[PDB]
Amino acid sequence: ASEVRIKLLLECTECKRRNYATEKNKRNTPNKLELRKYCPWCRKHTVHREVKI
Amino acid sequence: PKMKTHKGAKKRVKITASGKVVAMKTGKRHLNWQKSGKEIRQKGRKFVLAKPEAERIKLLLPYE
RNA sequence: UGAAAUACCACCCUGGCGCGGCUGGGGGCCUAACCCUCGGAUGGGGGGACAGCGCUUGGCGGGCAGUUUGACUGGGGCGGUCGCCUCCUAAAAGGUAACGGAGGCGCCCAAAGGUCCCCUCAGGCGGGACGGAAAUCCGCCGGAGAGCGCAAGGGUAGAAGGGGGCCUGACUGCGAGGCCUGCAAGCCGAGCAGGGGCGAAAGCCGGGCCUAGUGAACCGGUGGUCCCGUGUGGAAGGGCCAU
RNA sequence: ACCCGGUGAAAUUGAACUGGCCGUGAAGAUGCGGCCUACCCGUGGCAGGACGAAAAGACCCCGUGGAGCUUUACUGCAGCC
RNA sequence: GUGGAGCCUGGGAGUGAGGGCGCGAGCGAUAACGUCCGCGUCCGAGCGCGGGAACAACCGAGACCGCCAGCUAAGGCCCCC
RNA sequence: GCUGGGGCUAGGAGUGAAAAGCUAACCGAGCCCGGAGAUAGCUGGUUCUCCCCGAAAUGACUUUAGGGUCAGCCUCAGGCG
RNA sequence: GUAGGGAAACCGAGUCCGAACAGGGCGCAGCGGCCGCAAAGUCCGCGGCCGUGGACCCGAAACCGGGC
RNA sequence: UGGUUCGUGGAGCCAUGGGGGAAUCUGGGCGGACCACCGCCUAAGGCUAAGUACUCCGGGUGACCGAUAGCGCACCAGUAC
RNA sequence: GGGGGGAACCUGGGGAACUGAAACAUCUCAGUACCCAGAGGAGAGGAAAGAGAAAUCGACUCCCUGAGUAGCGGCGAGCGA
Ligand SMILES: [Mg+2]
Ligand SMILES: [Mg+2]
Ligand SMILES: [Mg+2]
Ligand SMILES: [Mg+2]
Ligand SMILES: [Mg+2]
Ligand SMILES: [Mg+2]
Ligand SMILES: [Mg+2]
Ligand SMILES: [Mg+2]
Ligand SMILES: [Mg+2]
Ligand SMILES: [Mg+2]
Ligand SMILES: [Mg+2]
Ligand SMILES: [Mg+2]
Ligand SMILES: [Mg+2]
Ligand SMILES: [Mg+2]
Ligand SMILES: [Mg+2]
Ligand SMILES: [Mg+2]
Ligand SMILES: [Mg+2]
Ligand SMILES: [Mg+2]
Ligand SMILES: [Mg+2]
Ligand SMILES: [Mg+2]
Ligand SMILES: [Mg+2]
Ligand SMILES: [Mg+2]
Ligand SMILES: [Mg+2]
Ligand SMILES: [Mg+2]
Ligand SMILES: [Mg+2]
Ligand SMILES: [Mg+2]
Ligand SMILES: [Mg+2]
Ligand SMILES: [Mg+2]
Ligand SMILES: [Mg+2]
Ligand SMILES: [Mg+2]
Ligand SMILES: [Mg+2]
Ligand SMILES: [Mg+2]
Ligand SMILES: [Mg+2]
Ligand SMILES: [Mg+2]
Ligand SMILES: [Mg+2]
Ligand SMILES: [Mg+2]
Ligand SMILES: [Mg+2]
Ligand SMILES: [Mg+2]
Ligand SMILES: [Mg+2]
Ligand SMILES: [Mg+2]
Ligand SMILES: [Mg+2]
Ligand SMILES: [Mg+2]
Ligand SMILES: [Mg+2]
Ligand SMILES: [Mg+2]
Ligand SMILES: [Mg+2]
Ligand SMILES: [Mg+2]
Ligand SMILES: [Mg+2]
Ligand SMILES: [Mg+2]
Ligand SMILES: [Mg+2]
Ligand SMILES: [Mg+2]
Ligand SMILES: [Mg+2]
Ligand SMILES: [Mg+2]
Ligand SMILES: [Mg+2]
Ligand SMILES: [Mg+2]
Ligand SMILES: [Mg+2]
Ligand SMILES: [Mg+2]
Ligand SMILES: [Mg+2]
Ligand SMILES: [Mg+2]
Ligand SMILES: [Mg+2]
Ligand SMILES: [Mg+2]
Ligand SMILES: [Mg+2]
Ligand SMILES: [Mg+2]
Ligand SMILES: [Mg+2]
Ligand SMILES: [Mg+2]
Ligand SMILES: [Mg+2]
Ligand SMILES: [Mg+2]
Ligand SMILES: [Mg+2]
Ligand SMILES: [Mg+2]
Ligand SMILES: [Mg+2]
Ligand SMILES: [Mg+2]
Ligand SMILES: [Mg+2]
Ligand SMILES: [Mg+2]
Ligand SMILES: [Mg+2]
Ligand SMILES: [Mg+2]
Ligand SMILES: [Mg+2]
Ligand SMILES: [Mg+2]
Ligand SMILES: [Mg+2]
Ligand SMILES: [Mg+2]
Ligand SMILES: [Mg+2]
Ligand SMILES: [Mg+2]
Ligand SMILES: [Mg+2]
Ligand SMILES: [Mg+2]
Ligand SMILES: [Mg+2]
Ligand SMILES: [Mg+2]
Ligand SMILES: [Mg+2]
Ligand SMILES: [Mg+2]
Ligand SMILES: [Mg+2]
Ligand SMILES: [Mg+2]
Ligand SMILES: [Mg+2]
Ligand SMILES: [Mg+2]
Ligand SMILES: [Mg+2]
Ligand SMILES: [Mg+2]
Ligand SMILES: [Mg+2]
Ligand SMILES: [Mg+2]
Ligand SMILES: [Mg+2]
Ligand SMILES: [Mg+2]
Ligand SMILES: [Mg+2]
Ligand SMILES: [Mg+2]
Ligand SMILES: [Mg+2]
Ligand SMILES: [Mg+2]
Ligand SMILES: [Mg+2]
Ligand SMILES: [Mg+2]
Ligand SMILES: [Mg+2]
Ligand SMILES: [Mg+2]
Ligand SMILES: [Mg+2]
Ligand SMILES: [Mg+2]
Ligand SMILES: [Mg+2]
Ligand SMILES: [Mg+2]
Ligand SMILES: [Mg+2]
Ligand SMILES: [Mg+2]
Ligand SMILES: [Mg+2]
Ligand SMILES: [Mg+2]
Ligand SMILES: [Mg+2]
Ligand SMILES: [Mg+2]
Ligand SMILES: [Mg+2]
Ligand SMILES: [Mg+2]
Ligand SMILES: [Mg+2]
Ligand SMILES: [Mg+2]
Ligand SMILES: [Mg+2]
Ligand SMILES: [Mg+2]
Ligand SMILES: [Mg+2]
Ligand SMILES: [Mg+2]
Ligand SMILES: [Mg+2]
Ligand SMILES: [Mg+2]
Ligand SMILES: [Mg+2]
Ligand SMILES: [Mg+2]
Ligand SMILES: [Mg+2]
Ligand SMILES: [Mg+2]
Ligand SMILES: [Mg+2]
Ligand SMILES: [Mg+2]
Ligand SMILES: [Mg+2]
Ligand SMILES: [Mg+2]
Ligand SMILES: [Mg+2]
Ligand SMILES: [Mg+2]
Ligand SMILES: [Mg+2]
Ligand SMILES: [Mg+2]
Ligand SMILES: [Mg+2]
Ligand SMILES: [Mg+2]
Ligand SMILES: [Mg+2]
Ligand SMILES: [Mg+2]
Ligand SMILES: [Mg+2]
Ligand SMILES: [Mg+2]
Ligand SMILES: [Mg+2]
Ligand SMILES: [Mg+2]
Ligand SMILES: [Mg+2]
Ligand SMILES: [Mg+2]
Ligand SMILES: [Mg+2]
Ligand SMILES: [Mg+2]
Ligand SMILES: [Mg+2]
Ligand SMILES: [Mg+2]
Ligand SMILES: [Mg+2]
Ligand SMILES: [Mg+2]
Ligand SMILES: [Mg+2]
Ligand SMILES: [Mg+2]
Ligand SMILES: [Mg+2]
Ligand SMILES: [Mg+2]
Ligand SMILES: [Mg+2]
Ligand SMILES: [Mg+2]
Ligand SMILES: [Mg+2]
Ligand SMILES: [Mg+2]
Ligand SMILES: [Mg+2]
Ligand SMILES: [Mg+2]
Ligand SMILES: [Mg+2]
Ligand SMILES: [Mg+2]
Ligand SMILES: [Mg+2]
Ligand SMILES: [Mg+2]
Ligand SMILES: [Mg+2]
Ligand SMILES: [Mg+2]
Ligand SMILES: [Mg+2]
Ligand SMILES: [Mg+2]
Ligand SMILES: [Mg+2]
Ligand SMILES: [Mg+2]
Ligand SMILES: [Mg+2]
Ligand SMILES: [Mg+2]
Ligand SMILES: [Mg+2]
Ligand SMILES: [Mg+2]
Ligand SMILES: [Mg+2]
Ligand SMILES: [Mg+2]
Ligand SMILES: [Mg+2]
Ligand SMILES: [Mg+2]
Ligand SMILES: [Mg+2]
Ligand SMILES: [Mg+2]
Ligand SMILES: [Mg+2]
Ligand SMILES: [Mg+2]
Ligand SMILES: [Mg+2]
Ligand SMILES: [Mg+2]
Ligand SMILES: [Mg+2]
Ligand SMILES: [Mg+2]
Ligand SMILES: [Mg+2]
Ligand SMILES: [Mg+2]
Ligand SMILES: [Mg+2]
Ligand SMILES: [Mg+2]
Ligand SMILES: [Mg+2]
Ligand SMILES: [Mg+2]
Ligand SMILES: [Mg+2]
Ligand SMILES: [Mg+2]
Ligand SMILES: [Mg+2]
Ligand SMILES: [Mg+2]
Ligand SMILES: [Mg+2]
Ligand SMILES: [Mg+2]
Ligand SMILES: [Mg+2]
Ligand SMILES: [Mg+2]
Ligand SMILES: [Mg+2]
Ligand SMILES: [Mg+2]
Ligand SMILES: [Mg+2]
Ligand SMILES: [Mg+2]
Ligand SMILES: [Mg+2]
Ligand SMILES: [Mg+2]
Ligand SMILES: [Mg+2]
Ligand SMILES: [Mg+2]
Ligand SMILES: [Mg+2]
Ligand SMILES: [Mg+2]
Ligand SMILES: [Mg+2]
Ligand SMILES: [Mg+2]
Ligand SMILES: [Mg+2]
Ligand SMILES: [Mg+2]
Ligand SMILES: [Mg+2]
Ligand SMILES: [Mg+2]
Ligand SMILES: [Mg+2]
Ligand SMILES: [Mg+2]
Ligand SMILES: [Mg+2]
Ligand SMILES: [Mg+2]
Ligand SMILES: [Mg+2]
Ligand SMILES: [Mg+2]
Ligand SMILES: [Mg+2]
Ligand SMILES: [Mg+2]
Ligand SMILES: [Mg+2]
Ligand SMILES: [Zn+2]
Repeated sequence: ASEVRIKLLLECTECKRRNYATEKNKRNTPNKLELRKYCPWCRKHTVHREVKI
Repeated sequence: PKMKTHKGAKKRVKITASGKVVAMKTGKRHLNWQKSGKEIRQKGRKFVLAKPEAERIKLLLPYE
């Protein structure tokens, strides 16, 4: 991690809970991450979005 | 004068039915973003303190 | 007639004016609080609502107070060093010191991750416009000396290397059994369940060929949960999960 | 200072029946080995040795010991604004 | 393989300055009664005994007590002996 | 200038023609009593007898290094066998 | 002491995590002939060690109070 | 600001140095910020035995001392010095 | 009527430090030591503007217990209703 390589949380888009922490490079990957993840709240995979740590 | 219960021990540790000493796994207070899920999960359990260390803690808890 | 239309009475705005209340800031003056002073004192004179003094605000402050000012070390200081990785020393299991010999780390990658499919190197000789020792092309030889983000080592083409397609398993709930080990840590992990990815399938996938890329607890932040809530319902504040 | 009469201390002192050499030994031995030397006991003297005496090294280092002092060390207080 | 062997639970420690020697290395100078590791030993705690002139750790050997008995070990057998 | 008598100023205080001088024969902070049996991870000392066993001077960590905690190594009791 | 598990609400020979009837953590289960015997546990004594006290004894240099 | 277990904490309560500043039962304080409800209690005047502390003094009693002990003092001692 | 004395005890007004925290500042030691005032044979407190969950209790003081609980705490050492 660095000023450019940041930590971020992934929020389930259906129930709004942050379910995963991970990291990315914001120079290489400026758009907010969107990833399908398993939401344990929703009990199903859900598109999760990068939301600020 | 009577012994006093050590309050840091009472707050961190429990003596089980058979007198083992139990405490929360250390290591997920923070810096967790790069820890695997196997890691965070496993650190979420209680463990049983090593005998000589538990034996010491047990003596600080004279009235449990 | 425009959005709304005209005479006339209201309730209220835009801005401004003069009276007033109530006030904040400055300027002047006053005297009687308060201070000084005067043979004389229920008074005179001077300063004057300042100064002083109370409470409170922020500052300056070795004048003074309490202290702190690391360890290793062929004495101490000076210099150097302190955690982590790789090799050697290391006496063919493991481990093994010295201010012994050499180097690295404190990152990174949204692909540099998963899976399916396909492909194979460096180098040498020969041939080929610009074109060279080395750009790209053709032939032969060439088991790996190349590659594998970075140090070294181990590994490795019967791929871990190179290319593409679809993807997010860089899972959630766990976890038999072990490696290592004074503790606490660190490490590996089959399997089951949930919901997925790739594949016709067998199956693989709980990040990365591997070993560095890190930091216990305390205090606190944020999202969630809806567990406690000081007679009661809430609320304050906490717990719990995540960070 | 010395001798005789008078009075009469001190530090120090494990005990002592307390020699030299060459060696040895915790590395400088009267005390150990081998040798050499040496009858018993004093008095006046000398200071090489008894690592002589005195003083639990003052230098040096160590102790998460002290204290005086300094400052743009930390933190506070007086005082002043 | 029955040993002051081993394993398990518990009570009590002390130690956490080591040292010489042999062998294997590093450091040092193919120096040190040097230094730092490894395997082993001994002294430590066997400054008890024999040998090594004397001498913690070299050789011999693990001292329960007594004997004016015997055999040996290293080392010795000309005199000191 | 020296000096008698009578006075005043003191402990983070006095006093000082300044030496950290002097303040009742040791002043970089007087003496007495008290807190007080301060604290001392240091040095020293630790008292009858017999009998059995019998270490360590290492590893990890440590404002740690001549101190500790855990472990290793000793000992006792019970169990196992 | 006779119940534990859980941060807690709370449930209870279980309970906690969990969607789980999964897996796991932590837990739950005398001898002889109704008799006696033993025992959880607990009380008292004794001993070892530990904590708190000056805590095995002696020793600072210093610090602070009030006085002289 | 102090007191309380409460070290600023969600910090109430009791007390009060500063500022502001009421009401008389339809008044007021309290039940841990706050609000409601439900309760408890009546501030800003005073006194009040006993049960409690102590031991200069008197007495009783010791698995207390016995002249280096026991009080500093058995004695003409808070004396001599 | 006061004044001054009285060994401890008592209330009130002031109030340290060593030390502990294996350094230290908050914290601790401790509202202790000590100074001061005041009482008295005791002193203090005392007749709810209490407690705090019981639809309860019923001044105060003192002992046992509640309880090293609740809590407080560089959530350290410790402190402790
Ligand atoms: Mg944690
Ligand atoms: Mg932490
Ligand atoms: Mg957390
Ligand atoms: Mg947190
Ligand atoms: Mg990773
Ligand atoms: Mg890690
Ligand atoms: Mg993972
Ligand atoms: Mg994760
Ligand atoms: Mg209890
Ligand atoms: Mg219990
Ligand atoms: Mg004027
Ligand atoms: Mg005037
Ligand atoms: Mg005037
Ligand atoms: Mg004027
Ligand atoms: Mg003014
Ligand atoms: Mg005035
Ligand atoms: Mg103000
Ligand atoms: Mg101020
Ligand atoms: Mg200073
Ligand atoms: Mg300053
Ligand atoms: Mg101090
Ligand atoms: Mg410092
Ligand atoms: Mg420091
Ligand atoms: Mg200093
Ligand atoms: Mg330091
Ligand atoms: Mg040093
Ligand atoms: Mg040097
Ligand atoms: Mg050293
Ligand atoms: Mg050295
Ligand atoms: Mg040297
Ligand atoms: Mg040396
Ligand atoms: Mg230096
Ligand atoms: Mg070095
Ligand atoms: Mg590190
Ligand atoms: Mg090796
Ligand atoms: Mg090797
Ligand atoms: Mg090896
Ligand atoms: Mg080997
Ligand atoms: Mg091993
Ligand atoms: Mg690709
Ligand atoms: Mg790859
Ligand atoms: Mg791919
Ligand atoms: Mg080629
Ligand atoms: Mg060519
Ligand atoms: Mg050409
Ligand atoms: Mg070419
Ligand atoms: Mg290669
Ligand atoms: Mg590189
Ligand atoms: Mg698809
Ligand atoms: Mg396991
Ligand atoms: Mg382990
Ligand atoms: Mg599948
Ligand atoms: Mg599946
Ligand atoms: Mg398919
Ligand atoms: Mg798997
Ligand atoms: Mg990679
Ligand atoms: Mg990597
Ligand atoms: Mg802390
Ligand atoms: Mg800390
Ligand atoms: Mg917290
Ligand atoms: Mg409530
Ligand atoms: Mg609720
Ligand atoms: Mg309430
Ligand atoms: Mg309501
Ligand atoms: Mg409710
Ligand atoms: Mg609401
Ligand atoms: Mg909340
Ligand atoms: Mg919450
Ligand atoms: Mg958590
Ligand atoms: Mg979880
Ligand atoms: Mg004569
Ligand atoms: Mg004469
Ligand atoms: Mg003699
Ligand atoms: Mg003689
Ligand atoms: Mg010699
Ligand atoms: Mg000699
Ligand atoms: Mg002689
Ligand atoms: Mg002799
Ligand atoms: Mg001789
Ligand atoms: Mg002789
Ligand atoms: Mg001779
Ligand atoms: Mg003579
Ligand atoms: Mg002489
Ligand atoms: Mg001389
Ligand atoms: Mg001599
Ligand atoms: Mg001499
Ligand atoms: Mg001398
Ligand atoms: Mg001497
Ligand atoms: Mg001394
Ligand atoms: Mg000395
Ligand atoms: Mg010295
Ligand atoms: Mg000096
Ligand atoms: Mg020195
Ligand atoms: Mg020093
Ligand atoms: Mg230090
Ligand atoms: Mg130290
Ligand atoms: Mg110091
Ligand atoms: Mg000092
Ligand atoms: Mg001035
Ligand atoms: Mg046996
Ligand atoms: Mg044995
Ligand atoms: Mg043994
Ligand atoms: Mg044992
Ligand atoms: Mg014992
Ligand atoms: Mg020890
Ligand atoms: Mg020791
Ligand atoms: Mg040590
Ligand atoms: Mg040594
Ligand atoms: Mg050694
Ligand atoms: Mg040894
Ligand atoms: Mg050594
Ligand atoms: Mg050796
Ligand atoms: Mg040989
Ligand atoms: Mg050698
Ligand atoms: Mg070597
Ligand atoms: Mg040479
Ligand atoms: Mg020798
Ligand atoms: Mg040596
Ligand atoms: Mg040598
Ligand atoms: Mg050598
Ligand atoms: Mg050896
Ligand atoms: Mg010794
Ligand atoms: Mg021997
Ligand atoms: Mg031996
Ligand atoms: Mg011997
Ligand atoms: Mg001998
Ligand atoms: Mg002997
Ligand atoms: Mg011998
Ligand atoms: Mg001999
Ligand atoms: Mg002989
Ligand atoms: Mg006979
Ligand atoms: Mg024979
Ligand atoms: Mg022979
Ligand atoms: Mg011979
Ligand atoms: Mg002869
Ligand atoms: Mg005069
Ligand atoms: Mg005079
Ligand atoms: Mg005079
Ligand atoms: Mg004066
Ligand atoms: Mg004076
Ligand atoms: Mg005075
Ligand atoms: Mg002073
Ligand atoms: Mg000063
Ligand atoms: Mg002073
Ligand atoms: Mg002065
Ligand atoms: Mg003068
Ligand atoms: Mg000077
Ligand atoms: Mg005097
Ligand atoms: Mg003088
Ligand atoms: Mg001083
Ligand atoms: Mg004097
Ligand atoms: Mg006094
Ligand atoms: Mg004290
Ligand atoms: Mg003491
Ligand atoms: Mg000290
Ligand atoms: Mg003793
Ligand atoms: Mg033996
Ligand atoms: Mg050592
Ligand atoms: Mg060691
Ligand atoms: Mg380590
Ligand atoms: Mg450690
Ligand atoms: Mg030490
Ligand atoms: Mg131990
Ligand atoms: Mg053994
Ligand atoms: Mg046995
Ligand atoms: Mg279960
Ligand atoms: Mg089970
Ligand atoms: Mg019993
Ligand atoms: Mg113990
Ligand atoms: Mg005490
Ligand atoms: Mg004691
Ligand atoms: Mg003791
Ligand atoms: Mg003392
Ligand atoms: Mg002094
Ligand atoms: Mg001081
Ligand atoms: Mg001072
Ligand atoms: Mg004083
Ligand atoms: Mg004074
Ligand atoms: Mg207030
Ligand atoms: Mg307070
Ligand atoms: Mg708090
Ligand atoms: Mg409060
Ligand atoms: Mg007031
Ligand atoms: Mg009312
Ligand atoms: Mg009202
Ligand atoms: Mg009130
Ligand atoms: Mg109020
Ligand atoms: Mg209220
Ligand atoms: Mg109430
Ligand atoms: Mg009430
Ligand atoms: Mg009264
Ligand atoms: Mg009565
Ligand atoms: Mg009474
Ligand atoms: Mg009485
Ligand atoms: Mg009497
Ligand atoms: Mg008698
Ligand atoms: Mg007598
Ligand atoms: Mg006497
Ligand atoms: Mg007598
Ligand atoms: Mg008497
Ligand atoms: Mg007497
Ligand atoms: Mg007399
Ligand atoms: Mg009076
Ligand atoms: Mg009176
Ligand atoms: Mg008071
Ligand atoms: Mg007063
Ligand atoms: Mg006070
Ligand atoms: Mg007082
Ligand atoms: Mg003061
Ligand atoms: Mg202090
Ligand atoms: Mg003390
Ligand atoms: Mg302590
Ligand atoms: Mg301290
Ligand atoms: Mg200390
Ligand atoms: Mg210091
Ligand atoms: Mg302190
Ligand atoms: Mg203390
Ligand atoms: Mg206090
Ligand atoms: Mg007293
Ligand atoms: Mg009086
Ligand atoms: Mg009475
Ligand atoms: Mg009374
Ligand atoms: Mg009264
Ligand atoms: Mg009344
Ligand atoms: Mg209880
Ligand atoms: Mg704590
Ligand atoms: Mg207190
Ligand atoms: Zn969701």
